[PDB]
Amino acid sequence: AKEIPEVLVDPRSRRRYVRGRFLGKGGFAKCFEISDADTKEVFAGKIVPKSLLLKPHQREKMSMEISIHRSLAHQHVVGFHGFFEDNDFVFVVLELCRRRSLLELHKRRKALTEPEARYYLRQIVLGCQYLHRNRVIHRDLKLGNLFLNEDLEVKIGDFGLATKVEYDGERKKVLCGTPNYIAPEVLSKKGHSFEVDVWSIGCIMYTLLVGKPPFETSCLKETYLRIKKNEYSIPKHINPVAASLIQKMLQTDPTARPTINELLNDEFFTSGYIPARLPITCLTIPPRFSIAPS
Ligand SMILES: Nc1ncnc2c1ncn2[C@@H]1O[C@H](COP(=O)(O)OP(=O)(O)NP(=O)(O)O)[C@@H](O)[C@H]1O
Ligand SMILES: [Zn+2]
Repeated sequence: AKEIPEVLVDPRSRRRYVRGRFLGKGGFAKCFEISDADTKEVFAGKIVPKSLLLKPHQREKMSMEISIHRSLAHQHVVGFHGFFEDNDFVFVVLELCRRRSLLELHKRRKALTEPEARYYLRQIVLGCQYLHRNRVIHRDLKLGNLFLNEDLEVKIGDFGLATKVEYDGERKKVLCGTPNYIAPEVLSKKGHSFEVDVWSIGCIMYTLLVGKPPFETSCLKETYLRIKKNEYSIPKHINPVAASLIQKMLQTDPTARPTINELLNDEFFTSGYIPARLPITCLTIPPRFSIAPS
């Protein structure tokens, strides 16, 4: 393995990025804080070694991911600030999300308060609404792909399984990769579109409110069996408005699911308290949303 430069240089822009603290790893990419040596502005740098891009198919996926991600601009989508390469690495410059993802929140907090779930799910639906309006299916919406900035605002990231719908009614027959919250129409290879993202948000809603994923077993294939059969149950302590929206979203028939555009008009959002912001304490301590201090 070749060792990553301590300074990243974009020859076309002229900008220079000092490699700061290591943020984490996934598939091909190591992620670091990187600072523009001029402006001192700090970004997430995703660094992919070309030594793992030897096959054209893997190169085509990376270039498709960049093509999709670079064209997106929205408050609840990870900002794409640029990309460049040398002989050994592809460098992608992203909006730094300093508070990790909803996966690290989930591991610490398990089941969230209903208003927290409402707050996060609104932002996820808003981001995904932007994607679907722009004919992008994410196809891997999960807690680990839902990044949190310093103000605990949701940023949808990782367009590694994302695809452009090219014409009305196009059904994708190929999903090269394994999504976490995989839709039944993908498992049964019956062809799929935008509705797989609504299924995924259904699973995310269930996990945030319940404190565990809806179809979890010890075997991934036993899990796929349960998804096929629609074999989940909502605990009885879940409020029936929440329970009802989960049920609408987690239907086997993708035509029966609400579209991304129907979701925010649901009773779960309109008839419930949505906080305008969450304090940092919500990373570790359940909020009470008290009317005043004591
Ligand atoms: N904008 C960002 N801000 C902060 N950390 C980030 C950011 N983008 C990526 N990371 C971190 O780097 C990891 C890998 O990047 P990611 O975009 O998730 O691609 P991946 O390699 O496909 N991983 P995965 O999401 O697990 O499938 C993430 O899980 C985070 O730990
Ligand atoms: Zn493939």
